Amino acid sequence: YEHTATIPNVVGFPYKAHIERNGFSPMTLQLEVVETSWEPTLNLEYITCEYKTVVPSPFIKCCGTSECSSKEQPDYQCKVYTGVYPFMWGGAYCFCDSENTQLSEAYVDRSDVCKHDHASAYKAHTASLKATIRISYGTINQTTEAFVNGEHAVNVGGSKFIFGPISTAWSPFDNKIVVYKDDVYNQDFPPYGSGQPGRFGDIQSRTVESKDLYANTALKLSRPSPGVVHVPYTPTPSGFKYWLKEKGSSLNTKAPFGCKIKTNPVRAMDCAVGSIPVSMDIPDSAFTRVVDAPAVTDLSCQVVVCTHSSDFGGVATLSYKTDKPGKCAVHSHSNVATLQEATVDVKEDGKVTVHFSTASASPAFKVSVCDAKTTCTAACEPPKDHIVPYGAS
Amino acid sequence: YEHTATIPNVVGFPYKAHIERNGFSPMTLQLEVVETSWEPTLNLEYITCEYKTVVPSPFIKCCGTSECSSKEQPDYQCKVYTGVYPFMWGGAYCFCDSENTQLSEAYVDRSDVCKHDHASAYKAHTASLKATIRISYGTINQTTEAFVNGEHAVNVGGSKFIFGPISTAWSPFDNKIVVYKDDVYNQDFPPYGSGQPGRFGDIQSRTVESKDLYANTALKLSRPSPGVVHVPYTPTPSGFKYWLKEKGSSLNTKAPFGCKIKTNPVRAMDCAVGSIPVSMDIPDSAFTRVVDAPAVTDLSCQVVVCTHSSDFGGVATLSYKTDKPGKCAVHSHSNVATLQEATVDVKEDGKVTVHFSTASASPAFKVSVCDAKTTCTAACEPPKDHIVPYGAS
Amino acid sequence: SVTEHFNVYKATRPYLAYCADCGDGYFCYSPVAIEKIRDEAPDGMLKIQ
Amino acid sequence: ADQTARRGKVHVPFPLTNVTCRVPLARAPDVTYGKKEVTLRLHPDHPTL
Repeated sequence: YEHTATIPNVVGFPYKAHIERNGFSPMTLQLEVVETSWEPTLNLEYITCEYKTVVPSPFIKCCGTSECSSKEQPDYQCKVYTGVYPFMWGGAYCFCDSENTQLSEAYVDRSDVCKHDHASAYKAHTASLKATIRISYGTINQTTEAFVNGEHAVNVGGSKFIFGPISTAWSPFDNKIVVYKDDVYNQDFPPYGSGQPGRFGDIQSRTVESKDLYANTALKLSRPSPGVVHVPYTPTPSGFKYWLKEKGSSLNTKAPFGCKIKTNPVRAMDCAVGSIPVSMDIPDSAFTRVVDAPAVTDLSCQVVVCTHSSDFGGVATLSYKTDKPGKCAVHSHSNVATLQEATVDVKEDGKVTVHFSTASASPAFKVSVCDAKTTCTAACEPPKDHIVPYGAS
Repeated sequence: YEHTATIPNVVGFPYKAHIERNGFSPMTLQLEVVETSWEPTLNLEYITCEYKTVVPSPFIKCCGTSECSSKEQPDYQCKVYTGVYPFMWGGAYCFCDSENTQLSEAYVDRSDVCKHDHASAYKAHTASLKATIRISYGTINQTTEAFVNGEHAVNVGGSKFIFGPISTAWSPFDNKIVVYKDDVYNQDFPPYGSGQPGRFGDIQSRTVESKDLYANTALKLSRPSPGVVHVPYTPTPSGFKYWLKEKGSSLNTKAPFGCKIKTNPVRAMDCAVGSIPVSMDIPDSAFTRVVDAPAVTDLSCQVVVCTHSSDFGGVATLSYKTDKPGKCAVHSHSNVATLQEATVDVKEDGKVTVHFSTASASPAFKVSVCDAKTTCTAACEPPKDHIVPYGAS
Repeated sequence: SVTEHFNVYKATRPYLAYCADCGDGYFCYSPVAIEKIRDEAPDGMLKIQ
Repeated sequence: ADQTARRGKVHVPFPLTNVTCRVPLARAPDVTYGKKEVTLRLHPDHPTL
């Protein structure tokens, strides 16, 4: 009750295969592919937003200087214009013109827009898949979820799927996956506080909302205006706003390899590549017996017309000598052809009309019309167009 | 102004570097390392505990049987004892034992202590070390910690320190590590949902408040005893309590690689694995001046006594004639040797005794003591004990 | 009925259980039954129900 | 007699939570370092891993 199959990275083409369970007919399981998610091992460094220069007005230490301090402000620069008689805006309040000190100080911190406004640079690790198998096995049909790696004994409804992992790095990940909140950005950041002025995320935050935090700013003060006070702290170009300017077309927009950027637990909707195993641990007692089945015989091939072409569709037929009417298998044992239908109801004494096809260049239908195999042939003529979603083989 | 090194990355080693450039004085420094917990990219599997079979007071239908049904339990069964001829202890339904149908059900629900009473099996992926870089750069002394991967920032006093990537992935993070209460043990899980009877982790666990917990415990119901109808569901024993009993030798406790293993912030730290790479952007203020040094002239080193051995002990007399006191930093290339002291008083007219370890009995320490270098070598004393705290070679 | 526990004590008037071997092997409703075991403890903690 | 029920519920006494443990890990045996080796002779105690 264990088959071994391969579902590739294109999901939604019906992965239909006759399981030859001896004593029974070859039961076509038709499988449906929902998601893949890439989901790399991220861990955020800095969410870097615009920094904040908190600086009130300075001490006009009049009748002398003013005694400034260095308390370790994070953008703490002291503009001590000592020997600066700052000629105040409504008078010479520093009546010491020589006994006047324009001594100010300024401090800086991480600006408080990061309560909704983070942009988390998740450092990247390995990632996985996330599968959603539709099964159509016997009279069983359902659509459930399973793990991406082989270690999920993917169990529900009679059916386990032990499906070996996406064997190559289906890479939806960069080495510094900056999730700028609703989008990816592959970019190398600096470290936690390990940035420079104008580095992408100039504040450095290995703590997301934690109190202290690194930064590489453009803190440069100034002496005041001619007599009237001017706070001369002239900043650097704010690299959080530079990262606002640095919000390019993301990896979700930039996914080669058919990639789909999926949401916040940053995954891969449309993991648009790969080959995947499946261990089908399904109960074979669901599969109908040979003497529990309808005795279709008289296998012959008689095709009609198949195109360039699209989804399988090609309307041909096969001879059928049925021990009763029944609903037997039809499906090929061969990759040259693609059945648009898989399982065929055949009321007895006749033939089956089967719509299936592929690019019929040196093609032959190896259609195991479930009771017996039919080695038919098809020289599938080319159609016209070049716009549609799906394929042939 | 930026040197680089890589020291023995076990905790319990004084690193030191006596690097000075031209005109900067001889920049001795002594760094130390503290704990560096391993904790790889782990993903929890099953939350194994025991069961509890919900067995109701079952309906003995009198004058007829009982209607069967689907249960939908955690391991739910519903055995209709057909012909449940009731002869209850002061009366059952068996006025008709012939029309008596003893339907009894039981649905195996969870261990109720599972809110902290759990056990996870983290499938382990990659991780790193976390280094408590104690520093004494020149004389700027403190201790900081870092996520010890190769690009983590080091604001060591304003000095730059990058703690480089060590080449040791040999750590206690194996392919799978089960964590119980304080329980480290490298334990492997089953197919998470296809649990083997007798599995430490038999009933699966997607999450600590997870949605479904499938498992293979064999609740064996039969036709019970005749009139005092028993609860004839016979459960399969769990290996949840048995794998508590099979929680053998500890993860850190049976840890090779000398790592300190420990709970939830999953500490595998101070291991005997890997070194500490580093790049030290040295300040200008770390070396002394070019004429800023004392006039230390006519040095000559002579060993006084030599060790086996453990920690420093081996005494050298170094007759520093000197113009002023200072800091003789001693770290010339004694690769079989070590320092007992780090910065000695560069003393005017003093035969400066320097402690120094070295294990090779004919050790020739290239003594580069802060004024200059000579080759000081002699016989180390033969050692004494076979147990000590540490070593120097 | 746990703010005073007697509300839960009054909701559940107790009855005898399948006391199968109270003597040697005498079986009936046993007045002091063995309902459940509450011992998941590393505190050496049995509980009888 | 009911195969069809409507139950009433009550709580669980003695809820298990974290505690310490006064564990008597006494002194181990005597350790002489030898010619390339060392040896501790453990005495008897309670049955110790």
